[PDB]
Amino acid sequence: MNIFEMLRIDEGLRLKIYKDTEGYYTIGIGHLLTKSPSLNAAKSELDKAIGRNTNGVITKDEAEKLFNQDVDAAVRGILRNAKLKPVYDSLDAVRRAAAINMVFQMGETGVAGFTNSLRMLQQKRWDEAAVNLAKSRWYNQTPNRAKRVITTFRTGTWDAYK
Ligand SMILES: [Ar]
Ligand SMILES: [Cl-]
Ligand SMILES: [Cl-]
Repeated sequence: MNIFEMLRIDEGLRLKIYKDTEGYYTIGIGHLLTKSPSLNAAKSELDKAIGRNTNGVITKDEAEKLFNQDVDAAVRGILRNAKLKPVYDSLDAVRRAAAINMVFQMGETGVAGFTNSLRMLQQKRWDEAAVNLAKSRWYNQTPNRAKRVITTFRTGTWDAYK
């Protein structure tokens, strides 16, 4: 397992524009197009992203391309965030994949607000971090996914994804 297979499992793959768990237009592997309620707006942002008139539909390769850019962007975001980087550099490889998953889902911003959890992770207090992580709107809204990521930070293994 790795970061790509992990997010491919949590996000799925859809080749036509769809609405995500929050009702926002998305496509591919969890690639958010816009928070706007306008489908047109979404179609415009997709065309701009792909570089052609897609008419709301993309191929597998194109979805995979957006995905690669999105993961890379997520890592880069972490390394650029002063609150995130130190945590991230302190973790082992498996747990770093968990941190990337969260950033991919909720943004650098969103994750950087889990102050207390971040500090517990930095201290390697796994069980405590796992309990604090679950006290969040994130866990109550997407509990199955949150549980998989949480177990990942807790154990340092990929058992939740096997
Ligand atoms: Ar992080
Ligand atoms: Cl883009
Ligand atoms: Cl879920």
